[PDB]
Amino acid sequence: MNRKVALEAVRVTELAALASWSQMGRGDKIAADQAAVDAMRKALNEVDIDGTVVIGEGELDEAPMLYIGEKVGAGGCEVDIALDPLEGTTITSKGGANALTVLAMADKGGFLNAPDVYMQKIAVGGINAPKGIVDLDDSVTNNLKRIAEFKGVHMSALVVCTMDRPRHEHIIKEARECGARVILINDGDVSGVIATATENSGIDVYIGTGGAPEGVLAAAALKCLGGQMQARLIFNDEEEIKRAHRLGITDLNKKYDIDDLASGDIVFAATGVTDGNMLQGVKRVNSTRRGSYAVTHSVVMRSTTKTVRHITAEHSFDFKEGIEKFMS
Amino acid sequence: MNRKVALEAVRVTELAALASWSQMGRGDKIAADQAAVDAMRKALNEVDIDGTVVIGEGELDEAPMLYIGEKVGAGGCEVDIALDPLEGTTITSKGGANALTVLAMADKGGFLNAPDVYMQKIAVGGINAPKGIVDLDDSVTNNLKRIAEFKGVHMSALVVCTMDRPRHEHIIKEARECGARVILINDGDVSGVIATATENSGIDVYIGTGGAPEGVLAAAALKCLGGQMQARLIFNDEEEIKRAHRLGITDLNKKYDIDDLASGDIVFAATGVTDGNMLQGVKRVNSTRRGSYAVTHSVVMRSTTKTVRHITAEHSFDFKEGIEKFMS
Amino acid sequence: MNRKVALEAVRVTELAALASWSQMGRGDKIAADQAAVDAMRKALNEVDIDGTVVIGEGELDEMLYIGEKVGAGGCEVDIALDPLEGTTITSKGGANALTVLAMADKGGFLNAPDVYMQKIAVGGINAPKGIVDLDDSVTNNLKRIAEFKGVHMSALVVCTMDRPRHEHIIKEARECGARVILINDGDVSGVIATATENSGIDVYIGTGGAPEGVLAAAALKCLGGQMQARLIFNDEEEIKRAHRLGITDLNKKYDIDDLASGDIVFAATGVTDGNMLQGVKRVNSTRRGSYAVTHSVVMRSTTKTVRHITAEHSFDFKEGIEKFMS
Amino acid sequence: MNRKVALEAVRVTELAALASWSQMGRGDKIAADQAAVDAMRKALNEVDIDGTVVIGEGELDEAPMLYIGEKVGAGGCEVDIALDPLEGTTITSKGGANALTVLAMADKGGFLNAPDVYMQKIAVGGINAPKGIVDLDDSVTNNLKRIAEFKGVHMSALVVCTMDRPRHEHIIKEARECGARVILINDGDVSGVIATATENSGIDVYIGTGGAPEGVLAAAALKCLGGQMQARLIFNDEEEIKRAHRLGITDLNKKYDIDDLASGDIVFAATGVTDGNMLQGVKRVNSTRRGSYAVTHSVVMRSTTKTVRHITAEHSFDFKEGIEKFMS
Ligand SMILES: [Mn+2]
Ligand SMILES: [Mn+2]
Ligand SMILES: [Mn+2]
Ligand SMILES: [Mn+2]
Repeated sequence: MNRKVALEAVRVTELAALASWSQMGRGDKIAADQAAVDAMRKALNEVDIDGTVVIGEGELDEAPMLYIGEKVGAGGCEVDIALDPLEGTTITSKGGANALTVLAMADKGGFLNAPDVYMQKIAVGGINAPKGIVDLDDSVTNNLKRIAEFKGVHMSALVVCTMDRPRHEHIIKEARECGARVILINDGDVSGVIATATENSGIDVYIGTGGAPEGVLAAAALKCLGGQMQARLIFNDEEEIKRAHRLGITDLNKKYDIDDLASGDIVFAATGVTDGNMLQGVKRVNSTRRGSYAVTHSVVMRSTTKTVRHITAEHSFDFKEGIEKFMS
Repeated sequence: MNRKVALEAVRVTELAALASWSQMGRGDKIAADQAAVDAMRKALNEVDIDGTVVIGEGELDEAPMLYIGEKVGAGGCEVDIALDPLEGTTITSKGGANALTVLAMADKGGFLNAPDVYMQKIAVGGINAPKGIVDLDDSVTNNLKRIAEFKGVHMSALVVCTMDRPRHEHIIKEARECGARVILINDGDVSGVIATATENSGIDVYIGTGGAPEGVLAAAALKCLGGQMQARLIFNDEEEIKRAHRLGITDLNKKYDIDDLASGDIVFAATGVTDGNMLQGVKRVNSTRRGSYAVTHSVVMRSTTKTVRHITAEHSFDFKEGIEKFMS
Repeated sequence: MNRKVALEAVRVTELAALASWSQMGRGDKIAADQAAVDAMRKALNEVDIDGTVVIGEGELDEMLYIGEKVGAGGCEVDIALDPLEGTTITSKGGANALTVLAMADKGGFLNAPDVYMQKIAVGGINAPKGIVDLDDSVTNNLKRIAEFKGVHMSALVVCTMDRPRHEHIIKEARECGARVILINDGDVSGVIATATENSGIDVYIGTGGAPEGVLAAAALKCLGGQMQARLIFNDEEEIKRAHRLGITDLNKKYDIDDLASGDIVFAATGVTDGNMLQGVKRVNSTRRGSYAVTHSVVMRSTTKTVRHITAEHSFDFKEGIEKFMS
Repeated sequence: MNRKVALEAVRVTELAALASWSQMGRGDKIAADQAAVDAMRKALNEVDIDGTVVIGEGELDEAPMLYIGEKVGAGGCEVDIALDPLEGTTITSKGGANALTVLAMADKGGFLNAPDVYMQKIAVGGINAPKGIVDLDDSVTNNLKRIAEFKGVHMSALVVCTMDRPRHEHIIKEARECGARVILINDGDVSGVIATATENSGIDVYIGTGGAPEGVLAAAALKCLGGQMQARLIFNDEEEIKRAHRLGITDLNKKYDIDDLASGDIVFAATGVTDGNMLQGVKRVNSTRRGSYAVTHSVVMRSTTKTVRHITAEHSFDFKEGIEKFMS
């Protein structure tokens, strides 16, 4: 991968986020998703890569754009691409917290080619966190005890994040019984997982079941930021098992570590759509100095150098014109 | 009011927030409320005021502490006090957004003496916003057209905030049908209303029905920040109408403007408990330079001077002990 | 001291900074100093203390004089004062100009004459007494500081003032491998920077005013760190001042506890941008109109609580700026 | 110019800034300059451009690297390049304020090919400022009266920045006489001119004489941020006139508008070396999640889009190792 594509990825997530923000709070999940997909595809085809979508909007039969296997880019180094044009379509439609646009790139085969199934996840931040600090087969209590010891705090200081779902009741109960503080997000476990390794997020541990593509994207970010994560694909019927087999996955109970989900040279980029526990959302700003503009907040990182860049971008815009001029 | 009480009010809201934070994500709404009430009462009794609670936890037969009429303070200038020890008890218990501790002070009779009933609210920020820019008897569409013209933006740029409740469905649809973006909060319409006059909140208008004491608190802050707000009390049974009558209110459909809710010299102080659209919440911080500490984020403001102060406070704490050492 | 006075102090420094700022870059050192003094005295007299100025603008010509009684009535406090640390700074619009107030219980501050003072300072709550000492070599001081901070010598940033009298310090610190950065003026800011987050300054070594050293020590006692100071006597009459104040060990080395002891409150507000605080700025907004923004810090040694205050003060900049004077 | 080169320019300025920072406060302006030159040339040759140095380190007879005319880059779109490996070598050697590293790119002929001579400069920020607001032949007083009118402030509110030099005494005296506030910098009139269009700089106007290539670099930035500037080359001896003639300039008293200094599509990038009135300098940071790193603060901007990006970058480093490891 050319060093240039890292910083080019942030332009993609910025344009996707502005498109999504034009649909924020319009109550149309589909329109928000479509605005993001359009902008991200358009932006991607200007990046100097020979890219193949390995995680994206879905299979070609269900997704006309950014489908698994689609070729993207203007030509260049060959890369596998893990996309989320809009992480949080419902989030964005309701103006909720933790909506992001996400783009990750790897050398060929770098990402777990994961099906659209659920995935158990446990994640903690810290560059010094050793392999095995978290393990899905151990109890919540033991994982949290090891994490508290590694961070040098009493159990009661720990903030565990999980999604507000019935499937997480037991997690929430056990964590709380062993003394930790457990906070709940409505949607957005990409942001929720990455927040374990984000400065001043207030979140120490993520534990929960969510989308498998979302789990891989989070693992790419954690590979760059430092931390440990374990994941395990869940299968509820024969159709899901068939998706797995179609993507080359046959060990259905495998526990994946970070290196199994995203390996080698990884670039991760994200932009906030709404305010979240990882990134701030797009905002309209006035000024006589430069006129009105939209502000976006992004992060781009790469696993080889561990360099992390936080980017605040000012995009000229006349808010007397309709906001949907931010689309494509 | 002596100028000193303004800055002493932030110490009160800070201690209340740290006590509340020790209960964040513990799933105990009652214990979070009680930690906040205890810390706020203890800190209030060290403020050099002759204070009378006019907005508080409730009536004495239902609230043992910080009840309507309670005398508080170490002695000094006479003030009416509007309190919210924890705005967002459920929020705090679940670690959701927009939880605050709030303390406002006025000269005697400065706050609307309303019963604890629902209140229709409409609020916009801006020092130059004229009286009448918002009116509860006009349609959502006409209010929003006037706001869009005053702010100099297309209707689609406006971000209207309201709570995610069935009672707001009509508002949601109409705003969206006229072209605006409408974002939903799960709770905390104090922060929701104050966000309209808060820099970089990304919220332009609040329209919703919520608690009347919360409406008064938000109006006090807006009196200091600059903005317009109209309220109308709602009565759902004969006992609530009786409450109004015993307090001297017979015009049940009265539209209160910002000056009717909070008049004269007003001091307003608030500290974040969780991250919200007005203030950031408490965080645990490490440093070799000063050791570990909790950071609080507060605001204090005064209507006479319009001076606004944003306070970031570092409170030393050894997080090897239990977090509940932050309780008073 | 009541907890109330801590937060009242910051209002004092903010008002002094706004009045100083009205005179920033006007090339009138005297007018700056007078605007600052007027604002600070008027604000101090509304604070509920029986205050006594023990360190201030020492010559009456330069009205917050040694021994003056200030305050509206309350607990007895000694007041260590600088209405404007950097009169020349503010008048030139140079870096590191501050307004500063420290308070202690009676006798808490060193009673030092208006003489020069050798200083060495480092930040860090865990730094032990003896990490810095004015009789050890610059080299050995820096070796201990590098070890304490866990960095290579070459990473250390030493701050001193750009004066001939610091040539030897500068040479030796660079000889041993450290980076040495120079400030035009403002060794209050320069010393406190050693314990300020993101200042980029690890150590201060230099000679400056004794009052400024006491003020910096008061802040370091709240922020965490170590400092040593020694008074310098060039004239017979400076020695006589010292004798008049009960000092006969002229070569005494003062640790921080000797400079500022007991319960200490320290407050400062930036006038110009510097290595500890940001300076006052003019801001526009449709939302609240125009305002001046001040950046302040207030801290207390007993609790170690530190508050950073960003304050927005309404102002019509179509009117002359000197309406910010008291 | 491809959109990718904009964000690639920042990597160049960041690497030059890190290398300069390793020499900060070492009292060796030659060594600081050489570290910056080496790092900038090595980073530039990885940028996908066909570049020609029009403003650089010097003429080939005096500068072996980054000399006027040198071809640089890895190959790509053709660009003229205006370089300052280290703006403020003496600054950086003393750890003084306002040192920057600077890289700007334009379409061919975009920059004034300026000789190494002094240049009178006057500059003001603001997208609405009209050509003629500043003019070197009007008095300081009349320039300042127009700028006060344009900004809507009393003359006493204005802050004029200039360098502390004898040649500027008349400026300083007249500006103070007409009522403005005049703040002085020891060095760094690239930063000082750009500060006029930087948010919260506190600097309204820059007036003074400095390096001509520095004037062109600042003009490039102002063309992206919005502002007006006028410049005039001045000549002290025959050698300096010859420097002008060698570059095709015989109209020695020409006044250059901002469009004469930098025109067309311009990308401008800069990174702080030391804290200054436009950018913060490099800092050493410790973290209990990421380890130690150096933080750089950069900006990159483009005149066609007016997009401005503020970039905070975290560069992994073990500070137990010698700081000279930042020289690449
Ligand atoms: Mn998606
Ligand atoms: Mn409450
Ligand atoms: Mn002084
Ligand atoms: Mn240079």
